[PDB]
Amino acid sequence: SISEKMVEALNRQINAEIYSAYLYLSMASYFDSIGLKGFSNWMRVQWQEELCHAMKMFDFVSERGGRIFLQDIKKPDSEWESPLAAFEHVYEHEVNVTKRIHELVEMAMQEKDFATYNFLQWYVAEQVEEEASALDIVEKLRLIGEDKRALLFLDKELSLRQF
Amino acid sequence: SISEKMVEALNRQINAEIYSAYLYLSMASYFDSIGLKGFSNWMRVQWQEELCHAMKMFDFVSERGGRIFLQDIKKPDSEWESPLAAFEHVYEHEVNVTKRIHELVEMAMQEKDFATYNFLQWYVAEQVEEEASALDIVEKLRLIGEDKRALLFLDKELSLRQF
Amino acid sequence: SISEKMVEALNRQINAEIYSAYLYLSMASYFDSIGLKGFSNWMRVQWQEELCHAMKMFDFVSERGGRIFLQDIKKPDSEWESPLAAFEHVYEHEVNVTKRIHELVEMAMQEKDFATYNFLQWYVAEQVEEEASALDIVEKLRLIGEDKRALLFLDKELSLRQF
Amino acid sequence: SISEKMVEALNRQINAEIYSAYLYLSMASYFDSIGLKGFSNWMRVQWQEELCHAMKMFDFVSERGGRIFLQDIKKPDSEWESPLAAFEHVYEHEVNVTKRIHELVEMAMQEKDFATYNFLQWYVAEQVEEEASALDIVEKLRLIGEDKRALLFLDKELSLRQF
Amino acid sequence: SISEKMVEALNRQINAEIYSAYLYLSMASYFDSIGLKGFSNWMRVQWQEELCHAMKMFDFVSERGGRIFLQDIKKPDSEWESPLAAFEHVYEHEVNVTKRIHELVEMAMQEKDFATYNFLQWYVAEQVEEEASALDIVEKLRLIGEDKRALLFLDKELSLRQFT
Amino acid sequence: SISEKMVEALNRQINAEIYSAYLYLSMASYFDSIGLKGFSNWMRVQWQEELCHAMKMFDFVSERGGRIFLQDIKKPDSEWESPLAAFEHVYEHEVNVTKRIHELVEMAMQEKDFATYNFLQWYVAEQVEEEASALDIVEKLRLIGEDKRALLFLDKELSLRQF
Ligand SMILES: [Mg+2]
Repeated sequence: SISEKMVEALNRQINAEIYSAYLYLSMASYFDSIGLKGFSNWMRVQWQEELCHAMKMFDFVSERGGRIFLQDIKKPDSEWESPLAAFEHVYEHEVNVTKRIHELVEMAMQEKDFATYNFLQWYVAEQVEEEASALDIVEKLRLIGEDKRALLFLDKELSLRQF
Repeated sequence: SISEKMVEALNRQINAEIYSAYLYLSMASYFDSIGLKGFSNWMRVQWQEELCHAMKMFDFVSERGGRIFLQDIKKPDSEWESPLAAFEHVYEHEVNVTKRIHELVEMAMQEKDFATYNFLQWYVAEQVEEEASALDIVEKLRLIGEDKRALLFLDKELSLRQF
Repeated sequence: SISEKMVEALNRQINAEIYSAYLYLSMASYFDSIGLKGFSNWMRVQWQEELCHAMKMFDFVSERGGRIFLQDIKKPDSEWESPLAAFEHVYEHEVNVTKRIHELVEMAMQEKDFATYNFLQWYVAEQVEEEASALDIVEKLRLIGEDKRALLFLDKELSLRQF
Repeated sequence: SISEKMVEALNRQINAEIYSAYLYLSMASYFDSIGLKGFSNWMRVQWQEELCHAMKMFDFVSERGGRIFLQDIKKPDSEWESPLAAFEHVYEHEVNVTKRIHELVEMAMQEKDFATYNFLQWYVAEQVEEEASALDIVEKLRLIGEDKRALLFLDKELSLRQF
Repeated sequence: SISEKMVEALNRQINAEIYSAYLYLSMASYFDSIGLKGFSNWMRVQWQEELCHAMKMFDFVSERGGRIFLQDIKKPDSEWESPLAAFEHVYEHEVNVTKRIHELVEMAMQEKDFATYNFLQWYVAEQVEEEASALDIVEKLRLIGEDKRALLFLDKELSLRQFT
Repeated sequence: SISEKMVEALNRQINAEIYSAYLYLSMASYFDSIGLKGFSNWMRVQWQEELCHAMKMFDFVSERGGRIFLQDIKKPDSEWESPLAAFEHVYEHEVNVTKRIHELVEMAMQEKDFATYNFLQWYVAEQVEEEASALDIVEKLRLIGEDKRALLFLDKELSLRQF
């Protein structure tokens, strides 16, 4: 019953959400390279959490009787200017994923692929948090600015991120 | 004491109530194909419920004495143009069943078969809900229309109905 | 993945399974007429049980993307020579169903439709138990023969079946 | 509000229920003598039930204003050929008492004493079970016939009746 | 389905049942003003109960596909001579109300509206208990006479009624 | 003690509280006649509550010895434009009755009838919640407006109210 088109559309978003994780992981290697262990953890946990959103979506596609192919994965950025510049790339990148989702939500309703539509809600519900929690840090990394005292303070705060 | 005409007239309503149930069963399959689980549930429970009407009357005919001969069952309509359409066909059908019963009611008067009269008062009452519950669900769909979000909101509501 | 060949073959099983139920309901009447209240009970439980064997399949097919259409149900044989002749029709009918199932399972391997193979193993098991639950009682009714009392004893046993 | 024609016709039905009670009580005596405890149990129970049916009407008459007088009660039969014949008298009398009620149902329709008509539907819906239980047993005693071992099985199954 | 003539005829009985409530509420106020709390309570319970009968019927109309329209309610009697005259009024009011329903029970049969006939059979029973309750009290207020210590006994006996 | 003027002014509030209840009931009929079962609930609950605001005061006047004369009640509005207009009429109406309480409260200060001034403080706190709960709704139906989906979402929410 699921459409040929939809399975294709979804297959790009599985293979995109895997790219998200591979990116954040690179950011962990960057935050590992400038001594920030909490930021490393936050990303290390982000890398895991994104992986599971693709796997939730992988499973769904297999449940509805669609076949999942996996295409190659691009080289993520290995370098940034500073912590603030990394989180500006995060915020921007999740906002692009936010719209990439809203498109599937539209495709699902145009086809009346209801089962899919309800399933995607979880990602419409999720992204609000990923956007807002990115921005919360982006605003703060500006407000803190060049002071290292407060940067290491926020470093420890993000070390306690789990799941 | 129970007349031969009654036993014939009833065996037809037992038979009719089973089709009334089978008809609801197919709508379930319909609503599954167009992805509406709660609309299907409603049907599932309705199929079950009408099947108990048939048994109620099955046992009455046996207790009263009459012998129950079962006729073959016709193939129900399997497709409808929209959910709205579907339920309009349901209302009409139960209004039709309301007629057949009100008839049997007068046939119990005009034979002076009081036992049967009183038995059938349940179905006189019962049908007041079947009409009303099905019309409420029609009205709603007309009021909703092609806003498919408002369709799902009601799909969930009908997902709750329980036996 | 489910091939159309299976979705057809299964819909036939469903429709045959529902006829199974409708047949015992007819026997429950028969056993109602001649006044064997446990024998009728036994049937009313098998009507119900066989009924749910059909909804198990219904949910599977629907859960797997196939489209379920409900065909016409044939009138059942409604009179038998005796309790023994009744129960010999049950045995031979269930021997026809047992065999009808093993033809599906073979198909399910040919289609390498493993999902359906495993789903059908429950129907294999449950036919061993209906074949032998029938033969326990066919044999007993012969052994009992025309002894009125034994019959009434066996009746009282059969009235304790609940599901 | 109640009429004197209606009050009068009721007191005979009360009377008539109490005789039904005495009659049955007299059967319990008979079934005692020929050495059947289970038919004595069945009778002693029906004795208590018929007796309660009258009181239900007694309280209704006293609730309606009317004054209840009690008349002398006839000697009930004391002897019967067989347990078979001793149930065929019960069928015939509970057939006559149903009839007796249906009259009282008609009386109320003419006088537009909807209060009484509406009260009597208990008895219309009750008397079904009274004719059926009676017939169900009547039919079984023909099937058994001269098998005393089966008579004592049926005897036992009628020993479990309560309240 | 449901006739126009019924939908108008039932909206009367709603109002009529709502008036039966307002009456019985104003009979409490009276008993209140002469110090009887048991008699007051009985009416306070009844006030709800007939209001309960009203909302039962309001629902049946709305269910059957009819529009309900609520008229203005008449000012009820405020005073009586005694307890006995109060409860002779209650017995006489319910008997008129009971006939008012037999009218609907017949009018239903006429329009072959078996769904209504059925629904109304509950009131036909119910009103049997209204008339018997009131007449049970009326006969008790006669036999008592002016025995104001019998009066206060019977007062307490009616303060054990409860609505549920 | 209680004054003649204070007892006159409370019969007015007892009789105005009832008209409020009768008004809310007639709004439950309006919301029923356009299919909104959650809104009808909300009005029925209100109908009941306001009636208990009356009886609370009905029992205070009787407790202080003063009499209760019950006048006739005006026919309330039957029809409205929309759900928004139906709740704009409610909000204006409860703000009339509030000001009306605020005049009585004064009447209690003026005359040094503190046992009443006290009693009424309960209405002074209540009307805040009567006005606020109405105003929170009035604002929502403007924001919603013609989106039938969100009309039905708000409808469902109201269906849960209970006292
Ligand atoms: Mg993401």
